[PDB]
Amino acid sequence: ASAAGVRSTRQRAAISTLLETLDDFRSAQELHDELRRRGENIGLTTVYRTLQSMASSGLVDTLHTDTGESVYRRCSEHHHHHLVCRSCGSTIEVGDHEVEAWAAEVATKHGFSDVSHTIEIFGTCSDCR
Amino acid sequence: ASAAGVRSTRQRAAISTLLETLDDFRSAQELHDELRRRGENIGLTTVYRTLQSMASSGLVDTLHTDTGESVYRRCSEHHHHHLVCRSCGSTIEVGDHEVEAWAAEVATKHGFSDVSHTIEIFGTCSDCR
Ligand SMILES: [Zn+2]
Ligand SMILES: [Zn+2]
Ligand SMILES: [Zn+2]
Ligand SMILES: [Zn+2]
Ligand SMILES: [Zn+2]
Ligand SMILES: [Zn+2]
Repeated sequence: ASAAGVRSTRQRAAISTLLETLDDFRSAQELHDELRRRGENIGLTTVYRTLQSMASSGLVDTLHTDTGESVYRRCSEHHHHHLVCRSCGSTIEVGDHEVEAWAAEVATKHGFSDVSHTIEIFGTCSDCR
Repeated sequence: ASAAGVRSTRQRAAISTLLETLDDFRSAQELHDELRRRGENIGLTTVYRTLQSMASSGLVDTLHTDTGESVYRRCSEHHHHHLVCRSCGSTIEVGDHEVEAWAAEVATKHGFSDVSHTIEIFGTCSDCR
């Protein structure tokens, strides 16, 4: 409620804030540890759960490292597109020099000004089977 | 009205029907001529106007040949994507072997089943400036 529900949203805001400052993918462990170093007192279970909400509402992007651990980043600022899981919303960052190249030339081919494009991929994720 | 508005929709239906049977891009002239050969009595102005409505509501796709003439086809049945004019809705067919290739591998890369994708391009057309 007021001791709990206001302290809850205050935790999330602290997680959100740490992300805005990080430029690279980080595990939930690494993110918990840096919050701790920064004076926060936020349990690892709460961190993992928050990053999951973020990773499936499209605020953070995710990857699975050769370990098995999920890593996270606030959406990347440099132009890219996303792969998304239909079932849980898990968002993965995707791109390509030579796809983005195709999309540009084909517009100026037919003589179009003010070009823009949307590329989206979807599927049922590994976890979701 | 009943002599006019019912005969009007009857004309469009005859144009729509000819398209369902043609597999290749054809000018408004060529399409008028074949309607005529098929027993219809539909003026060239009405044909040109119908194909324009179709070309910008997304029923036919369009191209501009080295002459300057617009050519038209009912949407192609083989998998492709579209370029579209923001201003008039002019729909042009676009595709690529090596774009479609990228989209598939990147999904089965991260271990996704039941893959699908949407690619859309947009811009202000040559006619529209
Ligand atoms: Zn992203
Ligand atoms: Zn792009
Ligand atoms: Zn999933
Ligand atoms: Zn088409
Ligand atoms: Zn495709
Ligand atoms: Zn236009």
